[PDB]
Amino acid sequence: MYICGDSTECSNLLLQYGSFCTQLNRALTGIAVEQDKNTQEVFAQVKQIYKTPPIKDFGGFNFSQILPDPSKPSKRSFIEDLLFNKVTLQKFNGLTVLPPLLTDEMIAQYTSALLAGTITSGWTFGAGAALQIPFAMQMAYRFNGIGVTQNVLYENQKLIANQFNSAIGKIQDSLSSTASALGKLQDVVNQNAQALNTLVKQLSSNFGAISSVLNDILSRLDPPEAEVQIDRLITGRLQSLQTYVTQQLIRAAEIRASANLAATKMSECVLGQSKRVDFCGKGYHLMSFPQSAPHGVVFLHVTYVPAQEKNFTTAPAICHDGKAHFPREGVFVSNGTHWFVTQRNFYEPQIITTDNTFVSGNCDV
Amino acid sequence: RLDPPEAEVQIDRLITGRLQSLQTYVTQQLIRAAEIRASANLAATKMSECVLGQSKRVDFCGKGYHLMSFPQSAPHGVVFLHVTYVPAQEKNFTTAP
Amino acid sequence: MYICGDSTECSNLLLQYGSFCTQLNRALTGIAVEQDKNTQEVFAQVKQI
Amino acid sequence: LKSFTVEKGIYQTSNFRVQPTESIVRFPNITNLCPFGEVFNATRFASVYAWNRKRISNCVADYSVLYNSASFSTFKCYGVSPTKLNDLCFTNVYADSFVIRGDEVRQIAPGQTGKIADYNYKLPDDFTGCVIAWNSNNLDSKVGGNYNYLYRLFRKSNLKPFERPLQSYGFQPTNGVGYQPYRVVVLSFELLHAPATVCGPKKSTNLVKNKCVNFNFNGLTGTGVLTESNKKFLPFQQFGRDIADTTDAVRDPQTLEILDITPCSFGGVSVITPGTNTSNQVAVLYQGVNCTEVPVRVYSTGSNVFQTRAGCLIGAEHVNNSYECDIPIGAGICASYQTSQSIIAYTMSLGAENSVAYSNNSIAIPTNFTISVTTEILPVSMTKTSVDCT
Amino acid sequence: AYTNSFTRGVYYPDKVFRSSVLHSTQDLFLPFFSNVTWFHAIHKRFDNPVLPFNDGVYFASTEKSNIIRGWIFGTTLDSKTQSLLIVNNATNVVIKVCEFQFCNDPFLGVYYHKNNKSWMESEFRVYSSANNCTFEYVSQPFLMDLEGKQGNFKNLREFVFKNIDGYFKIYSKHTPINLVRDLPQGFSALEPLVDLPIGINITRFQTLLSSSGWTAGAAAYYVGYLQPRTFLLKYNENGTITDAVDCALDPLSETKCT
Ligand SMILES: *[C@@H]1O[C@H](CO)[C@@H](O[C@@H]2O[C@H](CO)[C@@H](O[C@@H]3O[C@H](CO)[C@@H](O)[C@H](O[C@H]4O[C@H](CO)[C@@H](O)[C@H](O)[C@@H]4O)[C@@H]3O)[C@H](O)[C@H]2NC(C)=O)[C@H](O)[C@H]1NC(C)=O
Ligand SMILES: *[C@@H]1O[C@H](CO)[C@@H](O[C@@H]2O[C@H](CO)[C@@H](O[C@@H]3O[C@H](CO[C@H]4O[C@H](CO)[C@@H](O)[C@H](O)[C@@H]4O)[C@@H](O)[C@H](O)[C@@H]3O)[C@H](O)[C@H]2NC(C)=O)[C@H](O)[C@H]1NC(C)=O
Ligand SMILES: *[C@@H]1O[C@H](CO)[C@@H](O[C@@H]2O[C@H](CO)[C@@H](O[C@@H]3O[C@H](CO[C@H]4O[C@H](CO)[C@@H](O)[C@H](O)[C@@H]4O)[C@@H](O)[C@H](O)[C@@H]3O)[C@H](O)[C@H]2NC(C)=O)[C@H](O)[C@H]1NC(C)=O
Ligand SMILES: *[C@@H]1O[C@H](CO[C@@H]2O[C@@H](C)[C@@H](O)[C@@H](O)[C@@H]2O)[C@@H](O[C@@H]2O[C@H](CO)[C@@H](O[C@@H]3O[C@H](CO)[C@@H](O)[C@H](O)[C@@H]3O)[C@H](O)[C@H]2NC(C)=O)[C@H](O)[C@H]1NC(C)=O
Ligand SMILES: *[C@@H]1O[C@H](CO)[C@@H](O[C@@H]2O[C@H](CO)[C@@H](O[C@@H]3O[C@H](CO)[C@@H](O)[C@H](O)[C@@H]3O)[C@H](O)[C@H]2NC(C)=O)[C@H](O)[C@H]1NC(C)=O
Ligand SMILES: *[C@@H]1O[C@H](CO[C@@H]2O[C@@H](C)[C@@H](O)[C@@H](O)[C@@H]2O)[C@@H](O[C@@H]2O[C@H](CO)[C@@H](O)[C@H](O)[C@H]2NC(C)=O)[C@H](O)[C@H]1NC(C)=O
Ligand SMILES: *[C@@H]1O[C@H](CO)[C@@H](O[C@@H]2O[C@H](CO)[C@@H](O)[C@H](O)[C@H]2NC(C)=O)[C@H](O)[C@H]1NC(C)=O
Ligand SMILES: *[C@@H]1O[C@H](CO)[C@@H](O[C@@H]2O[C@H](CO)[C@@H](O)[C@H](O)[C@H]2NC(C)=O)[C@H](O)[C@H]1NC(C)=O
Ligand SMILES: *[C@@H]1O[C@H](CO)[C@@H](O[C@@H]2O[C@H](CO)[C@@H](O)[C@H](O)[C@H]2NC(C)=O)[C@H](O)[C@H]1NC(C)=O
Ligand SMILES: *[C@@H]1O[C@H](CO)[C@@H](O)[C@H](O)[C@H]1NC(C)=O
Ligand SMILES: *[C@@H]1O[C@H](CO)[C@@H](O)[C@H](O)[C@H]1NC(C)=O
Ligand SMILES: *[C@@H]1O[C@H](CO)[C@@H](O)[C@H](O)[C@H]1NC(C)=O
Ligand SMILES: *[C@@H]1O[C@H](CO)[C@@H](O)[C@H](O)[C@H]1NC(C)=O
Ligand SMILES: *[C@@H]1O[C@H](CO)[C@@H](O)[C@H](O)[C@H]1NC(C)=O
Ligand SMILES: *[C@@H]1O[C@H](CO)[C@@H](O)[C@H](O)[C@H]1NC(C)=O
Ligand SMILES: *[C@@H]1O[C@H](CO)[C@@H](O)[C@H](O)[C@H]1NC(C)=O
Repeated sequence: MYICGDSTECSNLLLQYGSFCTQLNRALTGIAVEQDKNTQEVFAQVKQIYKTPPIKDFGGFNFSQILPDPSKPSKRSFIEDLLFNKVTLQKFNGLTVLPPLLTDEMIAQYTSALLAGTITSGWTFGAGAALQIPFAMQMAYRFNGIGVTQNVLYENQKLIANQFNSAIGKIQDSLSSTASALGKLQDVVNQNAQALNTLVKQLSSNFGAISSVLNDILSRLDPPEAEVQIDRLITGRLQSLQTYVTQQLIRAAEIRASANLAATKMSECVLGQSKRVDFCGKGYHLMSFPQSAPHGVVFLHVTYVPAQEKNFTTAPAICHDGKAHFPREGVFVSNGTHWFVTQRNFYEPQIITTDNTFVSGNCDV
Repeated sequence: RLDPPEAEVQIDRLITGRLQSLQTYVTQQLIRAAEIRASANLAATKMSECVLGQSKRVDFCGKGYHLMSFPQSAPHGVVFLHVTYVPAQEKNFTTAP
Repeated sequence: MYICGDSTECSNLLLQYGSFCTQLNRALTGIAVEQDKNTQEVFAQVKQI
Repeated sequence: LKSFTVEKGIYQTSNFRVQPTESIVRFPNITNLCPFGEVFNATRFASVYAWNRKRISNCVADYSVLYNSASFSTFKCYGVSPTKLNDLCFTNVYADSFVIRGDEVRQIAPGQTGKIADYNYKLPDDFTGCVIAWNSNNLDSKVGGNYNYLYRLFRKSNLKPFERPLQSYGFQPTNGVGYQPYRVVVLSFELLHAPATVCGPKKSTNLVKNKCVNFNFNGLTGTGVLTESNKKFLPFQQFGRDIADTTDAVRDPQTLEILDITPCSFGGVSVITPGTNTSNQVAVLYQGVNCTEVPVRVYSTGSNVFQTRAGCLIGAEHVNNSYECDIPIGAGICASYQTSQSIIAYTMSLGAENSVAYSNNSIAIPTNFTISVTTEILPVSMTKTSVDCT
Repeated sequence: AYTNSFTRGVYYPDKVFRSSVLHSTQDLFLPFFSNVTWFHAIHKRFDNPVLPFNDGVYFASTEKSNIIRGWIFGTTLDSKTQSLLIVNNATNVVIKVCEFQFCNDPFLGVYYHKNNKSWMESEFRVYSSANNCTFEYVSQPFLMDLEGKQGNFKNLREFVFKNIDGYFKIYSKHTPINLVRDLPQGFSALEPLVDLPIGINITRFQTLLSSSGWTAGAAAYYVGYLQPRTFLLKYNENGTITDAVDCALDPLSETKCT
């Protein structure tokens, strides 16, 4: 249709070139199936569709802005609607767009299931049957993972909850204000639209022929000359199609790389805690919350960042009675007069005792 | 069937067609090779991180908590037998921080 | 400068082929920008010397 | 698929395209007319010796207003035809107006016999003017007979082509058949000799809407559906184009109205089928197509038609429950073979709903484990291949 | 001197209709901020010369009562080659392509209030002599706002004349304004008015209008020359050009066009 739109003579001439049309159609079909595979791999990572209970007693943490809102016809969270609104934006010549297999509502359902599973069962739902656990205890486990004793959270729970809520509010405001955040998705959409537009525009090129209008050529020329001109146009338009399909293949390859990265991020941050530095955000990763965006995903990475560094004087070991005591976990620090043992990520000095240190060797080493 | 002076045109047409076919085939092969090389890099990483050691990354070396993996050779590919630990029977209890 | 280097007649004849060369220039410029993006991503990880 | 057995799934097949139903042509009635009405119709003509020569340019050579006459016996051109003159443009036209003997009508024709012809009107060897025969006895007749149109021109020297008998007392109606005076009119024109400055007429037909038809508007040929549109073309603007520079609106030459152009419906056709062994029953999906056009399971009727956001499905029962996806279709629709047996199309279910018993102080701890050995296959390489290009 | 001329230089590409489309076209345009010659029709001194026609011309004036009646187009202007005559009355124009012989001062010449303080028509030189002709055209007896109603100057008779592949085309638009001083700032597009397949083809043109001691005349008109350039035009909802950009004026405009 694209090369020889409604022209029996042009179709007959094109038949001579063999299976180029079949190859191009097969490549485009492969890309189309690959898109659905990418979305499936990224999002459909939960065996069951979980849902948060009506009572939102999450230890003071407030997930309203990311949880679904049943009032809206599309059960999308506040930030999801923000992203959908922020992302903003040929049928004549055989170009068709096939709808995605997974609709926006169902992708939102998948994201809601992942989020509810996270907040209600930590990382267990990603490794088996979802097991409930109070969110305070879950956060304590996250702190223990990053290396901070859980007493820190259990004693600063109100402050931590307030900080998390303020961070959520700030990210909401930033997304509502600036549109440069979704530049990646906007660029993907713009590139696809530009490629299609160029492909359509190529139909108005002579390629050396008398005219770019097949009907005009046929009407104004006799069988032989019309055949020559139509063959020239066929060559030009087939070159255009091949260029477009090759560009689409390369772009699909890069998009598949991005989708695999997104799936890995989902599995290793949303479904569990990650010790990989700067993979699930900058800082000591605590957790991640997924959100669906048009033709993409957004991760809200919640990380722990030390704030108020203070120096002390430190020593590698201590000499008590000719025996070298080393800290079991932590470091020896002094304010100038006394010596204490403290954990390495939060100043919590404690008296140095036999239960905080293990002995090895003697002083002289 | 043709005098060379005019047969050169037909020969040129055939040469152009076959050269275009070869170029298309080579481009497809290059793209497929890039994809297969990405897959091979992933497979090498999986071998290193699951067979040669225990992986803490979730859902990397199989579903559930990873214990180990065993490699198996297959034509033009590899097969991993990810061994995993999966909790089975859960009981509710009343907890306290 | 490559296809029809400094030739008005050749440029006019090439104009009939559409935006092939514009697409080529766009692709090459994209690659050129991507190189700097790669270097920035690899090295500029800390903004405090 | 080049196979006698096809596996379960959905397969692309021949594209479906709506064929046009009828041809529609629209054009203005008639435009400015060349000075041919006077030469082909008038009261007085020039003298035979003073044969007229008028240069005709900067007009439209409209043969409708000239061919509407019915007195002509045989007005045909050897190399061309009046009917196809509509899209033929001339360089300049010459009109020869004179009154001569009726029997000399053929003497004006090229390649004739008789020295009485070239005495008054020489015959060029490359005359493309089509001969015309018509009656002008009444116009050329006088009560006593007009002898002023004499043929005294008897120059002895040979006559060059366009360098500048009297058997009756005068032009009288009493002359018999074939002898009455006739006005010879020939529209002699030469092409590829002067800059194009004269063009031809047009033809019109009826108007139809809301159907896939082949339209011709002011020489703009195309195919599509013509619809009434709210676009406001400017008083002089004729066509309308989209961002990609493709025709989307057109102003009807006859009626001052704006018509939207929509390409005739088309799209891929997919065949949803279970395994050949399971059954030979299939369903057909017309992608992105209203099934008010599918009649034009290959048959006019669609059995249990089912409109869906991914086109129209034909031959598949619409089940309003939910199950896991078996054969994807699009927009969250999946088809599967179920219970008598038939193909059912439904909305895929993402999985079983679960409500975790989250609470203030409730924790679920496992008391047992299972060892799971799961496979994972990864391509590592593909066959090498070298090619002898030559 | 030629006075400032910011854009005032584009009429319409063609008949197509575009809505909310930024379209770029390479055609004969009057370059933005280019120099356009200025003339003042002095009613002894008389400003009415014969100016070359270098492939398109732009003529802008605020004259009232059709003081500048029409135009003379030709390559010899001596009856040797057919010439075009665009003298127009409020009724209609008498467009005439003939091998017309031209006089030194061939216009009607209603010298009212000039030297007699009365309305009279001294001469009738609009027809010097019709030695031979090839075609004539009379337009519909229209009634345009070309007559004399001073009030506040609102008759900006911007006209664009072109000759391409045997077609003579005239575009224009009546633009009301409020500043009786030099060409005010704004934007307006000149819809086409007439297309003619004359096929005659012009090397020079002249405008149509011993008064020693008489007060200097009060009438001004411009003559600008077109060049081949690329332009970007912003079609609005109605398919009317709200704005335009000259793709070669300066680097910023070049980037906008790109
Ligand atoms: C470096 O860190 C240590 C830890 O604080 C600090 O040494 C002393 O630790 C104790 C508690 O850890 C601090 O609080 C004191 O506790 C004692 C009971 O053990 C109280 O009696 C103290 O009240 C006063 O009386 C003490 C006895 O006379 C004084 O020694 C004390 O300074 C108070 O005036 C008090 O509540 C205590 O403040 C510190 N310091 C002392 C001298 O005890 C050590 O000071 C830190 N070094 C520096 C430079 O800050
Ligand atoms: C969890 O969700 C939100 C995340 O930031 C928390 O912010 C709350 O949202 C609005 C914003 O002020 C306020 O009201 C909440 O939302 C709507 C509309 O609020 C109405 O009342 C507030 C005054 O409180 C008024 O300013 C608004 O204009 C509305 O008239 C309603 O469903 C409730 O009123 C709800 O409280 C809250 O004030 C605001 N609270 C804070 C700390 O920002 C929200 O608090 C969180 N929800 C719970 C139960 O904790
Ligand atoms: C460790 O760093 C954290 C950074 O988030 C600190 O958490 C927040 O830090 C701010 C800055 O001080 C605290 O602001 C408080 O300010 C009050 C004085 O004003 C307060 O009360 C008035 C009403 O009377 C209210 O309008 C203000 O907004 C303040 O809330 C001080 O007395 C407090 O000590 C404190 O500085 C925040 O309270 C604190 N929490 C939150 C949710 O912002 C944290 O304070 C640091 N930890 C320490 C110093 O031990
Ligand atoms: C903590 O780290 C060091 C050491 O401070 C000391 O460390 C132990 C040995 C004990 O003696 C502790 O009791 C004690 O805190 C500090 O390094 C130096 O600190 C000073 C500031 O106090 C830095 O100067 C600051 O920055 C510039 C340059 O001096 C000026 O504006 C001021 O002088 C300002 O005070 C100094 O640059 C720094 N030495 C360096 C960089 O070489 C450290 O500052 C302290 N850190 C804190 C409180 O954050
Ligand atoms: C081409 O030929 C047709 C046939 O005459 C013309 O169509 C119509 O001609 C009449 C003039 O008699 C125009 O007036 C119309 O009168 C009818 C009532 O008979 C009225 O219902 C209409 O609303 C209209 O006033 C009519 O406008 C005209 N229609 C069109 C499309 O033109 C026609 O005028 C001739 N020329 C063209 C450009 O069509
Ligand atoms: C464990 O968890 C839930 C609820 O907790 C129990 O509820 C009683 C049946 C009893 O066992 C109490 O001692 C526990 O507190 C049980 O089933 C869930 O109950 C909640 C509401 O009570 C409901 O929302 C869930 O849908 C139910 N199913 C779930 C969470 O999967 C469950 O039967 C108990 N036993 C096991 C093995 O989980
Ligand atoms: C497919 O076509 C039918 C008919 O065109 C649509 O149903 C409506 O029928 C009325 C008839 O009065 C038409 O005027 C409407 O245009 C039709 N509505 C639409 C949206 O086309 C039917 O809705 C169409 N279905 C889809 C998904 O577009
Ligand atoms: C404008 O006014 C003058 C007054 O004489 C007229 O112009 C000529 O009028 C004669 C008589 O009809 C025509 O033959 C000419 O073609 C007119 N054009 C000239 C002299 O240039 C007439 O009343 C008006 N001009 C018109 C109708 O063209
Ligand atoms: C095209 O121009 C018309 C002008 O009428 C616009 O339609 C509106 O018509 C009302 C009539 O009172 C005017 O008050 C409005 O100013 C017009 N709206 C605008 C935005 O100009 C129409 O919107 C314009 N665009 C179209 C028809 O697509
Ligand atoms: C006008 O010409 C046509 C054909 O030549 C003819 O039918 C008709 O009789 C002529 N009219 C007169 C008055 O001669
Ligand atoms: C028939 O086709 C289905 C497709 O799923 C397959 O499961 C089954 O094994 C096949 N049985 C036979 C005998 O071919
Ligand atoms: C079709 O959907 C409607 C929703 O009201 C339901 O009543 C009906 O049972 C459904 N039909 C089948 C076969 O499920
Ligand atoms: C164009 O107009 C300006 C206005 O003064 C003038 O300075 C300039 O000299 C003119 N261009 C040329 C080549 O004279
Ligand atoms: C007065 O009228 C005549 C013609 O009517 C004209 O030629 C002359 O210029 C006018 N002024 C005079 C005669 O001073
Ligand atoms: C006028 O010019 C044309 C072409 O030059 C010529 O054919 C014609 O005979 C001339 N007519 C008169 C009266 O001079
Ligand atoms: C004007 O004069 C030339 C000389 O040949 C002529 O060929 C050409 O047609 C003319 N330009 C136009 C548009 O006629």
